[PDB]
Amino acid sequence: RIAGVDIPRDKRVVISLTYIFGIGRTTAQQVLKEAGVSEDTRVRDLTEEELGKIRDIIDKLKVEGDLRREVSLNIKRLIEIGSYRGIRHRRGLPVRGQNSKNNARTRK
Amino acid sequence: QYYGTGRRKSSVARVRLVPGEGRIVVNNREISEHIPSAALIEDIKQPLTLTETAGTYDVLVNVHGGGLSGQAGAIRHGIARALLEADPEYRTTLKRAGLLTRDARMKERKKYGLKGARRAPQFSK
Amino acid sequence: SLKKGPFVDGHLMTKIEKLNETDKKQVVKTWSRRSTIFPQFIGHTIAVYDGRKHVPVFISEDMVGHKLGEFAPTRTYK
Amino acid sequence: IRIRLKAYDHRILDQSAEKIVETAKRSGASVSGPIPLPTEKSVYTILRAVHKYKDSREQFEMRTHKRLIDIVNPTPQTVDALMRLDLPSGVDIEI
Amino acid sequence: KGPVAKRDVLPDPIYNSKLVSRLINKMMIDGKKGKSQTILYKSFDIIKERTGNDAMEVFEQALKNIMPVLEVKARRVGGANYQVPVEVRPERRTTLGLRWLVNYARLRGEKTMEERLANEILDAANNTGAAVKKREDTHKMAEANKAFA
Amino acid sequence: GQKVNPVGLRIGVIRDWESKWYAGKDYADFLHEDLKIREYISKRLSDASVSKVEIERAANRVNITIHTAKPGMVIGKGGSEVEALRKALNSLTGKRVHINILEIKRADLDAQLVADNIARQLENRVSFRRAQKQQIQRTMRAGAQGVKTMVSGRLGGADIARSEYYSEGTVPLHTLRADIDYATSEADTTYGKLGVKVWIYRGEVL
Amino acid sequence: AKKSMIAKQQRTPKFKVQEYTRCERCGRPHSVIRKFKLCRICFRELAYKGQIPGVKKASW
RNA sequence: CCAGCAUUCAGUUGGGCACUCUAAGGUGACUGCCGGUGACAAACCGGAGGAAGGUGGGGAUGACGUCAAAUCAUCAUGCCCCUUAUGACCUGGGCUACACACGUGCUACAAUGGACAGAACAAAGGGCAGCGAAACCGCGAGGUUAAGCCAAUCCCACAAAUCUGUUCUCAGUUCGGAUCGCAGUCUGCAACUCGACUGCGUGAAGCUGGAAUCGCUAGUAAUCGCGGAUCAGCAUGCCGCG
Repeated sequence: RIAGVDIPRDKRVVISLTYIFGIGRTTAQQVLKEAGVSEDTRVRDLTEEELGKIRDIIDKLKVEGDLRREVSLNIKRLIEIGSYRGIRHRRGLPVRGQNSKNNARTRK
Repeated sequence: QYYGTGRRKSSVARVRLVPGEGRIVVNNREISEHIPSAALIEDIKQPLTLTETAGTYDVLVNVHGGGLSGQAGAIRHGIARALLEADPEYRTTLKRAGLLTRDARMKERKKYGLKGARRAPQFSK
Repeated sequence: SLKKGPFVDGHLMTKIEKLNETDKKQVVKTWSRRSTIFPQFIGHTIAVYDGRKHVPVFISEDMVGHKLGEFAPTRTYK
Repeated sequence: IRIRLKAYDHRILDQSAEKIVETAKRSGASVSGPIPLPTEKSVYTILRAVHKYKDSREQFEMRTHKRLIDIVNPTPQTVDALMRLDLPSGVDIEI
Repeated sequence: KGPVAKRDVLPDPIYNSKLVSRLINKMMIDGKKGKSQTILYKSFDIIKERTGNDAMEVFEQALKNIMPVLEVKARRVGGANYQVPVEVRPERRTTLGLRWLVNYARLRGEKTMEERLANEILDAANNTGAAVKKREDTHKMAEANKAFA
Repeated sequence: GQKVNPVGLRIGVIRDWESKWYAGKDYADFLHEDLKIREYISKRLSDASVSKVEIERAANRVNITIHTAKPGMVIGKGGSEVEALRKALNSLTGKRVHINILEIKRADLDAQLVADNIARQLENRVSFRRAQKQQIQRTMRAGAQGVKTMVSGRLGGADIARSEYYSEGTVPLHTLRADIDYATSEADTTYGKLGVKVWIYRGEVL
Repeated sequence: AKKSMIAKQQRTPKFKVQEYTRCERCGRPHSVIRKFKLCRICFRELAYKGQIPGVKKASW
């Protein structure tokens, strides 16, 4: 697959492409705005000239590994420079600014 | 040419009966144009159906305020009182079928300390 | 903030321009946790007040975009 | 010509109602009726206890009702009469 | 105290009955008439079609395989857990049939309740059905506990 | 939680206001300038036994009606005492203050001054026994269809504080046609701080 | 801290955000009303002596 | 407010006090009256008329006292205690910590749903350094300038659920929306601890919850939005409204 990980062949055009890491719903709409494929066809049933225009737009964006690097780069950045928000990423506690006596069960 | 007013659940209806054929026009809109759910379409027609007044009077409607079932609910009182003006004979037939009450079930006010005007919030022990 | 520039206090901009003009020198007890970090601050060590002491911290080429309040542990835990 | 009365008490206002109307009628000013208007009112809610008892409230409501006066003709004899009007200050006449 | 009855609204646009509107008052999740009415009139159109009959004669004949004869009330003496046979009023035959309709209808599991309710009625018209045994097991509770009155 | 103060339960329906004007742009700062008036006039004229004050904001005029039951302590010469009043208040307000004084007939029927006389006798070291029953017979012989007095607190004793009735006649707190004067007044004693609740039923309206 | 807390509100603070509310009769924060500049308890006992010209009991 | 009367993109221009509505004064319901009941009394049962029938629905109103129930931290406060400090002022921190239990609240675990589009419908409250239209620009939160409004005139404010199409097809998914990254906007001296809200991404836990418990007699149960106090700023909070 273009992302290196598949889309299911029977879903619609927008939502199958949202399984691509880094690509959500509104990122899919900007691509298909440039593609112009009406967004409701079987993605088992396309042409490659149609899908070659799908490829190079994905080639233009931070999609597969690059978006996996740079946030993990930022995690490795801010922890190793102190930077208290680094410690909240570090210990297993919330980051964005919350209390602590309450639930916070996404991180312990 | 008979006239009436209609009030039910905080909304105002003005009903006047010109001699026509049964067409009901709601502030230059129609019934299905303005009110879906044909349950209420036979319900707004209920004062028209008991007395033999089927295809003989067109209705001008001034719906003001409120929501749809309260709006249409105001008309099904206002149709009656406007058609009370025609003949007071069948008033006794209508009054035994209700339809003249102006239902006093206004939405009650929220108490302080209670959520939904009768609901106590919760309880512990 | 968005477009007013990164916020500094007048005393912070004063002594660091006295620091940058000649030579890097002793640490500075700031009471301005609130202030940002400018790219001129790199290599300047300063003392941030934590609530009960001024903790000395370092500024490098990576600790640039944030404020000074990222380096003030005010709530110690175990 | 637009004159608006807005007060707190229905006893004072209705007593002060014809004080403008009938006296301006004496010089023939063609004054409209004392038209009422909806009451801009307000609700204050305050805990009845000193310290505890958030769920036991003590509501207080402030009502300011108002009635309207319009005059068609100028009639400058009434302008001297409207200037010399002497009322209890709860009504706060404004022209 | 004493007996206190409540009110009800007569008509029906289609299938001009009284008890059908009581079923419209059933499955009214959170105050939605027409959202349940959209479920209802689409169902009976299939019921008129999928079985080539008038849906009224399908409806109450299915109800007769649901409408019970005996309730069971109780009696606690120590820990004996006694039961009481109860004659079901002609009020309660109308009411408790609707509960045993709609609860098991939405619990079966298909695409929409347009399809859940429609095949449930045929499972009570042709009375081989899951909700029909709910009537039957109460008789099995009534047949054992008959001895008391 | 005990009985609601029956003045404010009757204010507006039967009993008129005291503060009377209309709110424009300054309705907070009308009150502060007027609450300083009532604290000033109760300061200097507590000895003069001034009961109640009504205030009119009268378009750069301040009209104060005064209820006392004697002018002879309050006007003095007639010109002497009232000029010291208006000179102080015009300095306190910053604008004109017009002063009029109304005498109260039957001084043993006004709740602000009937309760005040008890607190004078308590600070003069008189026990409650002779206190309340003398006060009630003043009110009953003056004409009153019901009088309820109550002094609550330490009785000059050591610790065990308690409320104490003495009342006669009809006190209809829940007939909404009342005309009931109600006021309280504190008392500074040697063994603490006595409170006095006194309210008088005068007769309802038909 | 009472009379300084009356005084600090009646001074000029370092910034206009550091204005707060205080009722000037029983001076405490936590609900001084903006319209009256009066406190939560001090609204009530002053209402029951014929004062605060508008407010009566509430029932509708 | 708009029926009749034309003019109108439009109650707009006229014009009008009908109707609606506004708010002052009456009026009406009292077991008054009919029948039956018991005693014939009170009162009960039924019927009539009537907008309304048995204290019409609701509010406000809470007897004597109970618990030495609550508040010296609203105030007042006797007594005790403090005083170059237990008083006053400033910065900054903290009241927001978190291995873990508990109440109390919302958003959900979906097909009565999700997504998009169309159509239509409220009540009450608020606005002077206060609301800010329209307009333009930003994907947007908004920015820009700015009419009008001290207000039934102008603005907040285009209500949501609803209805009708389209698409979705039963799975941890087109449900979920936390958690978290980056990019932003506002207010304010200043948003790091410690604000709200968008924009992009990320997409867990959970697929009706054990013993046990809680609310509710008719516009209530649940459900959906909106207004306001409080405030520079901030609500799943509480009032209040349909």
